[PDB]
Amino acid sequence: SSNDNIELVDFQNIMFYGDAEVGDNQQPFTFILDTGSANLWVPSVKCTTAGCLTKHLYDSSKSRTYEKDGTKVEMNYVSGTVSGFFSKDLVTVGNLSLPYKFIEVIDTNGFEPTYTASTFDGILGLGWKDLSIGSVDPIVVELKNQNKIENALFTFYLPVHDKHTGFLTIGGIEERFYEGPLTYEKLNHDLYWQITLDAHVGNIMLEKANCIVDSGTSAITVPTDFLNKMLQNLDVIKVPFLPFYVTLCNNSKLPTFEFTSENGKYTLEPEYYLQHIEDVGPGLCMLNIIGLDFPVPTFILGDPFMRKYFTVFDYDNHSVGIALAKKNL
Amino acid sequence: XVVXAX
Repeated sequence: SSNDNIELVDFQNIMFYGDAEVGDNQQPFTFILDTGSANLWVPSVKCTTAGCLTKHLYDSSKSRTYEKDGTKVEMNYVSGTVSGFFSKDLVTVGNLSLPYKFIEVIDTNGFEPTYTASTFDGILGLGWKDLSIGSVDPIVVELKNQNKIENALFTFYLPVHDKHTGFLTIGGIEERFYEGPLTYEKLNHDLYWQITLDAHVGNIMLEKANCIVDSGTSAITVPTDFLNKMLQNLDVIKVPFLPFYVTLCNNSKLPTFEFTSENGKYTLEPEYYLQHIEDVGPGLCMLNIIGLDFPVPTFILGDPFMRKYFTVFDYDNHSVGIALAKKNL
Repeated sequence: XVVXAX
């Protein structure tokens, strides 16, 4: 009520979208609010790629507050690549606006089949300045530097399909969203919202592991070796050459992920990382986990984690707040 | 799946 609140909706009960506009005239767009990137892009009227056929497009000519740039840009993600150029206009998030530098995408061929298979228009990064391309100060930071918000921090309360809507709260924390106390973990770097925690699954542990809280990732990312040791005696079936892991949803051997610090302990049991795949077979589930190796052993805590845990992203205090999310609002 | 920057 006192801070900016953007309503969130789930997408195929895994990911979630939020809306925001560009230009002095509204011009709405559906975004993937990605704490794992630091750039903002939107499909341009100038787009020529097939993937833009179903999307809302941005038209600078119809915006008085438009400021041209033109410097070609290539935004790279783990899942794909999108091309275009830089531009600047009024970005309206929730109910606050600000002149912001963003990317006008015109080529989305490197982001298929994801882009055409999804209903979002663009991506709105919520990471750190250094993660951006073209030295762009985060939206929440800029907003704070302009006395538009009390604190430079945003909150995420993911939505549950047929249960409740979600919220991206900017500026302040609201107890309506979480239960119990909040616990903060300091960032180990000002790039992604990356913190350090011990990763313990079974008798397998990886201490001082790099954990990235990323709303832009649909799954739980685990280092390859860690995953393999993890699925050893379990009764999971990895379809040959595919990151497709199937099990009986009631499989009594399924472990609980346990991330710890001297401040708190965060767990993620089966019900949070399993996806029903009943259409495939009765009583069947898939792990929604992915083996992914980075320079430094990293765990990506995506939507599955954020779905169980209300999260606070503090730019001013360079830390992440974690608390148990409310079952219902 | 989707894994969001380089």
